[PDB]
Amino acid sequence: LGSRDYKRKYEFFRRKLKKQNDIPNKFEMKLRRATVLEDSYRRIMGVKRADFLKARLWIEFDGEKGLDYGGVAREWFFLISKEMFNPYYGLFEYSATDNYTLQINPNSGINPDHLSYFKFIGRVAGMAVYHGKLLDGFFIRPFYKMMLHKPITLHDMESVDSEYYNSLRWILENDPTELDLRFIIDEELFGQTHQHELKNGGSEIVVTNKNKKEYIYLVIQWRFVNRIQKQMAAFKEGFFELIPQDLIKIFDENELELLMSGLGDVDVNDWREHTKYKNGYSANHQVIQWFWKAVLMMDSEKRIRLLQFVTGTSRVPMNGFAELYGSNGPQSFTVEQWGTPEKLPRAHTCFNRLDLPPYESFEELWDKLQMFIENTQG
Repeated sequence: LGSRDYKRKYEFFRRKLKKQNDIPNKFEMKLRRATVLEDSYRRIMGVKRADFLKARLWIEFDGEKGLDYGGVAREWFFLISKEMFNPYYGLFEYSATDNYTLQINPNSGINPDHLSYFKFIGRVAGMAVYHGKLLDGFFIRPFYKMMLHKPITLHDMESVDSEYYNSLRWILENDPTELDLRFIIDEELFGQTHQHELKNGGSEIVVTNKNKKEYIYLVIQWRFVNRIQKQMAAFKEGFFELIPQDLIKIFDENELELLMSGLGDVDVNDWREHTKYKNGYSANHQVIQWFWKAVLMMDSEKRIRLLQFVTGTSRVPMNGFAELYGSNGPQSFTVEQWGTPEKLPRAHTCFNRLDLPPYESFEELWDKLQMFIENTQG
């Protein structure tokens, strides 16, 4: 009973929600479909005080009247999602792993008003979660982490830059001494020569086992959180104008994606037949049987969470698991035999692959599996 429950977190969220003051009866917006994006923007960004946006949504597409408020609302959220999350506009780009999932584009600053647009996006997302509606957008895991104001760590780089991720993993596990590495970008490792110092005089100082974490931190800051800082802060600003920051920290990153993008169920047999196996794992192998038994018995949220750990997101592409993409090119969902039983299973999002040991019992496999889907670090 000391274990996390998503539905409980959700209803608690709801009860804590709807504590507010001086909200009018409704929020009026008249839009034309083709023009929706630029139509919504100046409307929503045009409010005197953000609280108005919390009122029941009254939306009318192209002057159409009388329709069910829920229908027109969810339709609008869908359309406007389709518009915002298109990389065409230059605001967002695709993750290293895998494809459809989005991360912010560091070059979004090309359009000088980009920050305003990010703030707008935050606002409408806030409306989506506030009114209990659904965003069709899906984001890189560190996005959700940054929303919760949580520390960004090496593994989080996995879905940002593959090269950076692998490089920094190697520099983590292996001793940098023999490579004469300094506190500056290394084109040998990172494939780009702009090379500039992370710390003053950095070129002269040598990275060691001692200076490891400092260097990694600086690199992570400069590559990701620094250039993305303004955009993300605008998003969080617009979003927190609706949903309280202290409030949502109830959720971890996965459950948060489940909050914004919603959670559906997942076709099991589909996922099963489209699953590929490695290192001598038959579908008839005992450990595999047990695995799918476990996946079958666990609820929706747990399955989706496992998906989030393996694929890198909660979204299964429409029309099956066969269309599943990862890293560079299309990759099915794969399970590989690795390591000894006392070790926990690991995951690789680039390959959409789950490595698990030959557990000798279904009980053991179960316990280890949930211990994997429930992330408690050590």
